[PDB]
Amino acid sequence: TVLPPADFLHAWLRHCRLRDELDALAGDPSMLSRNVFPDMRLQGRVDILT
Amino acid sequence: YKHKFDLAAANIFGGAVRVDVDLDSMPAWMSEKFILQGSFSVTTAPYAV
Repeated sequence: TVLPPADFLHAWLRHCRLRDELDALAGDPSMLSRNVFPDMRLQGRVDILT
Repeated sequence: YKHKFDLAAANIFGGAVRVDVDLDSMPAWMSEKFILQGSFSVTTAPYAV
């Protein structure tokens, strides 16, 4: 909404390399926050004895 | 009525006190320290049969 059509092509070319550069500087490690599960429970043998 | 008070007091509570209150007369479970043993471990469920 600002630049003339000639400048917007140069802005778009640098923008398209920008999007793929944020692709590179994100990574895809995963598989550590997806394989954890809600597995918590309590157990024990507690009693009052004489 | 003082004469009746003397003989009635000597008739009801005349001898020694009847309530013995002594540990051997009490039940045998009155000499322990209430042992507490165990755990409330909170672990995960196993992931293999």
